[PDB]
Amino acid sequence: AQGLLLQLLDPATRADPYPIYDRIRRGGPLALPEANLAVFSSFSDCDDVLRHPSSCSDRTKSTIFQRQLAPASFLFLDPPDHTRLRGLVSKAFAPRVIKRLEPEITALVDQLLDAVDGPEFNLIDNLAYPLPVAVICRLLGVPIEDEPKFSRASALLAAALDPFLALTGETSDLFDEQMKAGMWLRDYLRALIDERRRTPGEDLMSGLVAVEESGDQLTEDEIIATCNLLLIAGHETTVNLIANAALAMLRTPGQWAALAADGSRASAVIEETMRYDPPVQLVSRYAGDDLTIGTHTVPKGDTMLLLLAAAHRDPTIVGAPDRFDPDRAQIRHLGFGKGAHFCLGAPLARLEATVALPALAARFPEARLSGEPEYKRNLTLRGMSTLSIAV
Ligand code: HEM
Ligand SMILES: CCCCCCCCCCCC
Ligand SMILES: [K+]
Ligand code: NA
Repeated sequence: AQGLLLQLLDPATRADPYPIYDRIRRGGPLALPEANLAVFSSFSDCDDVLRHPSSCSDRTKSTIFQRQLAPASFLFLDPPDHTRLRGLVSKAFAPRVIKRLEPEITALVDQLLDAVDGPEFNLIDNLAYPLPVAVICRLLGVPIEDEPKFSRASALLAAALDPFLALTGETSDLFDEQMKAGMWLRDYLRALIDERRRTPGEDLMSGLVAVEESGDQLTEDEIIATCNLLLIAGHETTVNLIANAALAMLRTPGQWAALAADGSRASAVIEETMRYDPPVQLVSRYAGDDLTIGTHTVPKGDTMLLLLAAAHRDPTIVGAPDRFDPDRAQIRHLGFGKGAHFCLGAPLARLEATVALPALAARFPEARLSGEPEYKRNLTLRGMSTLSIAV
């Protein structure tokens, strides 16, 4: 029960957490009020929490956080601040604006594929990781030559999304390092923001400074928090959509060959990967008031963990849920969330993967998995450090 949750955090289960997720879902919703916790795993319950007007994303409303104690980016804020801050960047991430990036993405993918040397290569280092990094750095106005340092700080803050406090009552062993990385990143971005008051940029950071300096809609601290969020999302997400999709195709009869032969399968491959092997495995909410999900009540202040990975494999929603099937009639997932905090990066992530995947398959139609992949320790933003492909 609580043993199953700790098995999820155990690194030994990272390569295949799905038996555990499925077992938890079969058992039903987990009400653990003595741990100030509730764990939802059905599609219905996760959907309901994401939409519930009393579900909060601000940690200040959390009993666990208030006890641990004894601005955050808008991912972790509620209205009105969430509404205002998301509103300020949503146009920048709209499909119409993101579509303009297709030539840059295509040139990057081609360059990266050109540089691949056989007979074996790590998809992570050679493609899945560097593509999204180049794009987000350009978008935000962060110099690509500073990437070595972003990468390490970014990796640490991605890891910080693991629900150690909720599941174990203690902070991560990485806590001190993560605070240091957070401070470094804020200071770093502050300096980039300050130079944009002197030299005109053509990037999102500059656009945000223009608004901040014109009125009361935005503070410098908020620009820092927003850009930090965007930079990290750009480093720590799409990489896993690409790599998880590659892995699922390599493991599933005919799938790599089918995409190599027909790039139009890319969209279905991507959405079925979001369902079957989600880059973001779980999200957290806090009950802003006593609330009901299905027949279960969650006390005000308790953490609600939503195991999206389990929800995507709910047999009441999808047939053969544990099969990777890009040809299935209905692909339904919550891999980009739902409602107020729905992923702002979804058009960009989709575009990045839509260009990358069919190009990869077409370039190496005879590709096979070489050995078994190695996983990072991360639970929430779960991904491979090594995915070896023999060409
Ligand atoms: C496949 C890649 C991605 C996945 C799977 C993913 C997943 C998610 C999920 C599940 C959420 C909702 C979290 C919640 O409800 O608490 C979210 C929110 C968010 N995502 Fe993504 N994301 C991806 C790529 C990106 C990219 C590339 C960016 C931009 C660089 C981005 C920017 C954001 C932002 C700003 C939010 C917060 C939205 C809000 O709070 O209003 N994402 N994402
Ligand atoms: C500051 C960390 C932001 C990285 C999150 C990227 C978007 C994915 C949402 C994950 C929510 C648990
Ligand atoms: K201001
Ligand atoms: Na908006």
